[PDB]
Amino acid sequence: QVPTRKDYGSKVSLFSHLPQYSRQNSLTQFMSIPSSVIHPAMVRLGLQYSQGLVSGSNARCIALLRALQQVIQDYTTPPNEELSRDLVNKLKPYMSFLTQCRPLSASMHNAIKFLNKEITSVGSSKREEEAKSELRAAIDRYVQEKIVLAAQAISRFAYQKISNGDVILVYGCSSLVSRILQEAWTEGRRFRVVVVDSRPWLEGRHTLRSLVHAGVPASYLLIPAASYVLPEVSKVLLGAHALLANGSVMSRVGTAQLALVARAHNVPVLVCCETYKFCERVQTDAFVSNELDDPDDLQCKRGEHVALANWQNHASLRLLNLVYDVTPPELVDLVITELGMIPCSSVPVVLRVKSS
Amino acid sequence: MNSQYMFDYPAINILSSVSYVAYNKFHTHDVSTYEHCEIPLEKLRLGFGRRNSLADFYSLGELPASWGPACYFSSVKPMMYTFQGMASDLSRFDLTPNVLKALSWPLGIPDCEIFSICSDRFVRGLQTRDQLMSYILRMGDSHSLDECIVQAHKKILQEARRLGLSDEHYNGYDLFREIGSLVCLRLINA
Amino acid sequence: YDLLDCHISICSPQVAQLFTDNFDYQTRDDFVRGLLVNEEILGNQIHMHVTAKEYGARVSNLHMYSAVCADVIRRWVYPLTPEANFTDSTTQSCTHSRHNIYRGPEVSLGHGSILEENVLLGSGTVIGSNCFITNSVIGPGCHIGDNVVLDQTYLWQGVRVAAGAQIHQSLLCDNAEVKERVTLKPRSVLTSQVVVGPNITLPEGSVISLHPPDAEEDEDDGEFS
Amino acid sequence: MDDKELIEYFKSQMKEDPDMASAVAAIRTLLEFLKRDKGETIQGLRANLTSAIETLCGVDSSVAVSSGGELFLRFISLASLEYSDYSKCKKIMIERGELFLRRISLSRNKIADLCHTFIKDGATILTHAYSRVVLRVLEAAVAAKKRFSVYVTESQPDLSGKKMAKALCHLNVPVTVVLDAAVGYIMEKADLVIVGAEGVVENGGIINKIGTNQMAVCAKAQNKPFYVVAESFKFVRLFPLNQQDVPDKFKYKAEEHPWVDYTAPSLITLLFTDLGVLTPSAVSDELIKLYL
Amino acid sequence: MEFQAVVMAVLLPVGNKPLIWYPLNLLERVGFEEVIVVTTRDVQKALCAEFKMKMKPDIVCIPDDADMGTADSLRYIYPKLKTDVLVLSCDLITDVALHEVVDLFRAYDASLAMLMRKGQRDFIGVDSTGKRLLFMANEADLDEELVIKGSILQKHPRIRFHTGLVDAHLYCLKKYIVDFLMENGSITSIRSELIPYLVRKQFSKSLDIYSFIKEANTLNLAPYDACWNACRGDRWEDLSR
Repeated sequence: QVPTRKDYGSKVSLFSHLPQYSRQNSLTQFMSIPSSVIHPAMVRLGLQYSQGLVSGSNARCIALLRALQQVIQDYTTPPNEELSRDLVNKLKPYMSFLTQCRPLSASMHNAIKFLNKEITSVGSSKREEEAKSELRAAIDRYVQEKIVLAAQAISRFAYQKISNGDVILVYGCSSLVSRILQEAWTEGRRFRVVVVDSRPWLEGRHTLRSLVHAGVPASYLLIPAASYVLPEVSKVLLGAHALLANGSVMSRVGTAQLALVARAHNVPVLVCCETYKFCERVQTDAFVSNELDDPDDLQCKRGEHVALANWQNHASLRLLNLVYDVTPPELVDLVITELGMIPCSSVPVVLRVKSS
Repeated sequence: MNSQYMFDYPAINILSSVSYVAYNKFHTHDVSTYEHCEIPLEKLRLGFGRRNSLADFYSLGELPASWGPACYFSSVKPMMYTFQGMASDLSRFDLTPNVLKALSWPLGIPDCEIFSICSDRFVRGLQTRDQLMSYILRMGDSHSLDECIVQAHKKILQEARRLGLSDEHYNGYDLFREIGSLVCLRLINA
Repeated sequence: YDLLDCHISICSPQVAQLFTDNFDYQTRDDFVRGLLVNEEILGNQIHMHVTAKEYGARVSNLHMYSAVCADVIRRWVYPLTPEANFTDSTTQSCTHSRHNIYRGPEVSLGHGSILEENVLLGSGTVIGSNCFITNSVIGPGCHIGDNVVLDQTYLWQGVRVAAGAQIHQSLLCDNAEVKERVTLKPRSVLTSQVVVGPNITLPEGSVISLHPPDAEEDEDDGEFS
Repeated sequence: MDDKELIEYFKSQMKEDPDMASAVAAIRTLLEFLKRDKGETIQGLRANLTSAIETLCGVDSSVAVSSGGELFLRFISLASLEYSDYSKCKKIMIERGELFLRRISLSRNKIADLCHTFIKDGATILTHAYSRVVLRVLEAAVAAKKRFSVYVTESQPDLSGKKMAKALCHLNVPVTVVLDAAVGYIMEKADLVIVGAEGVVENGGIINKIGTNQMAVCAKAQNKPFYVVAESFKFVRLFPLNQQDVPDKFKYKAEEHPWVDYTAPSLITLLFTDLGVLTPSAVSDELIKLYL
Repeated sequence: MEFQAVVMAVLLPVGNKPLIWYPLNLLERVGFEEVIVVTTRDVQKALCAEFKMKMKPDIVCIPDDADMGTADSLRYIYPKLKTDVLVLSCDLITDVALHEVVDLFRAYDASLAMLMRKGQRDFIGVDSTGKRLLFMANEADLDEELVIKGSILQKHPRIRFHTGLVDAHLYCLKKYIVDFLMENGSITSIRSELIPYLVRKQFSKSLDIYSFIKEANTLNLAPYDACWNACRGDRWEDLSR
């Protein structure tokens, strides 16, 4: 069976229960090249996750769904067995291996649950090719209606709020925010954009490359200086990696800081997210459920010396690399979905109407 | 979302005919009503006000929610079109020199459907909608109904300029009446 | 191919000896190429030092001049800064504000004018009403009219501009003057007290000066001959 | 039927019953116009109805009128959802409109028969302007033989507060008129601040008279309860982000003197509608459920 | 299944143990239950019969014609190809963890993955990260000057060049590469023309080529000195195995 990825480096006592791997250590070193566990739709996606080739939550979901479409296409039933249950029992190890490579997100959790429900809903009398074709069609329809149409509707909704001559603050590399801003600028809206980035990923530069390619005037700065720029900021717009039933927002590490300082500076806060990203689980802090990335990314070269070079040789020293955090609902003024413009407190209501 | 609710969807098939289908759900774009015909404003934007001279709307990228005789509170300030009598008289004619090229417009190939549309015995009900949109669909060069309306109004205005008809007298309140009046005046000119 | 020639060299008296022996050498590039083609005789290996945390450039043309001015205004060459006053002169005293709006003493901004960003104003300047100045540098003692639009331009000392002008990406030397209803296209140049007549729009590539032959056009009260 | 006749119908319906809410009169006008239209197409109904909606909104710039018009049009769509034929549709329109009108007529008494249980005996009541709903709930509380003190602000633009003071003295209730700038000075002596609502935004905030927001903020500072009463038809699919975001068609025509302010749901303890006592999230839930 | 191990031979079971056994064993070190070998016919199209005396897990052998290069051998064997291929050579003695090389073929979804070693005439140039090679040429086709396009320097302004590196003749290749090989008979050998063609074709939905650098072992080259060195190092190599 698949081995277990070795935890790298000591961890903070408060984060002892969470795993922490290293990008150098790849699990494929202990797996057959002609993948014998199952066909290698596992390994491509697992390597692109562990090595961080794909980062965006929507990108991760799309890649996972394409890989699982390949899984379904290559899958064949065993004799004297039922597809509707054997498929899920076989698919569970895929999820285990993918979690081993990198912990899953809420969007992928929802996708897995939806596909498991679809497989269960498949009858026991229909033929194999029909079942495979309808599963692929269901995956395609899910992708379409839950990403593309949702993004278009959210852009149409957000076009109302974006007024002329205002300043909009964004954070990180989020496809939804970039598309919203580009489409709004297309419709003749004239405004500025302020980009806030944070170490060590520094993925905010991504959206900057978009904004200049769209001709939008822009500004760029690191997270700590946000308190300096907020007084001239008129609106704050943030993408979200997930929404919880309590109205809190699970997102990149700096989101809660921006929300808190914006509230302290009396600035409205907008959170744009798709309905499929809504998650039923709840939490009150980033300690219970998070993901610790490779701490080696924290090392930086200032001058001619790297302070954290031999951090392993100091027993007392510890490094943490958080990737997610929770923003309390009371600091959020909007959730922009295809269903419309809702408050955070109405997040569970959507979960009720989309479930049936 | 009360503006986005539309009852009948004009599906487009590409001479350039449309088909209205039962689509009773909220649309992704604002939908305007003209002569009981529903036009999705995918390319344009909803506009308000009772301003005359419908060209005043799409000049700003807008289009009224409702206008025409089908609306008791039309927002284009209706007028009279005191030239439809000869159109009604000639409506009973068939497709059959200078006369043929006079009615070669609008499609460029001579036809007589407009006079049947502009006939006195024309009650603009549900069943009469389809061809009209198809008719409009033949006018413009686009794939959206609102863009076809705009291009048809441009053609009407520029020919009215060509024949000198004092466009302040031609506000575009009723498109088919404009078409009939212009065609009849061109026929009588030669 | 990612390097930029800062034109800075550390040299030994051997460089002077090689120059005084090799008569044909005229420029640094000639010396480098000659040494790198004459390898075996007088080997004299050349070494390189690459920096990535500090700024260095050499202006050689209007393109480089504009790029360097834009970088300097945007504090790319810190500690060197227009408000730093590294040369202890009274005139270049400046105050730094949001959006890199550098203001000297006695600027007297007019009502309705807007300084958008990356703008430096020399001392003694006068600005009209509803002006829109962006990414430009205005020398000391200038005078600007009302409703003037300046984008990426560079005005030296004593330049006078009439109201209603539109100026983009051009350069105006000292004591130049522009009349009303005049539009300057990008990359234009005005040199040494040339005054552009009213009601004219110069083409894209428009370099003018008092001296007839070198400048594409020479004039003092117009652009048509 | 012409727009003018609609205007005099609306004005007469207002004048005959001063106790009737503006939205109720607007809905009655819309129903009567639908009753005599002689249309044939549902789309023709929708165009004329919405045009009359903007006509009445021009006549009266209140948020309640626009909310009632939006509710009316959504009711039209709901009735036309499952009726392909038009005559059956129209008859169902008429009958459901009669039911809707009678229910909104009884809505005020329904709110009164539920809101009065929160009035502790001997407590102090604070109110902003002349709201008929708070007057009705105070009448209900008095009917239950309860004793309480009432403070009312003057509502500087138009002194409706004095009119409410007169209407309350008509019921033999201890009432005191206080300046609009003394709310904080009175906030210490209050026990619970009940106020009517001109309109209710998506998340539970209230569109109301211009002085409401400062009173809500002061009450939140003193941690006193803050109750708002409104009817079902005052719901609307608007969502300002702050006072500036409010549409200008509601602020004015009703240096600068806006007639309208917005209060965030975080400063509201509970809402009292004919559906019951609601948290601010319940309004958003109802609006979501109504529009599929 | 998506890798089909393919072994080229155009060899001789020289040494303490048969030469062809050394690479084939590596295949059974990591999966690879089945393997296709192509033998020579210029000497005799019967070396498969001699090789059938081994004791490998499972073997498939196919004869060839008298004159046929590696690309020609792939052209002959294409009807037995259904997915991506892993071309090896009989003369190759190494202890490389193969999982590295395929990782370049896996993670980046490259069109070609190769193994290249620090030897101890042909120029290669990789990018700064040392994974994606950008240029490669030989002194045979270069007179005096090495030419680099402007576009590649625009996209990659820092190229690291290697000269003395030795190929291991191990390549993970995609199926459409084999289809293109079908489309054109102008290709006769993989190393001689095919790889530089793809390298140049990377810059005209694009082509990705990656090479992994090793520092442990080479292949038993044609010269007898390489065979002697392989014999000397075989004891140390087989001590672990």
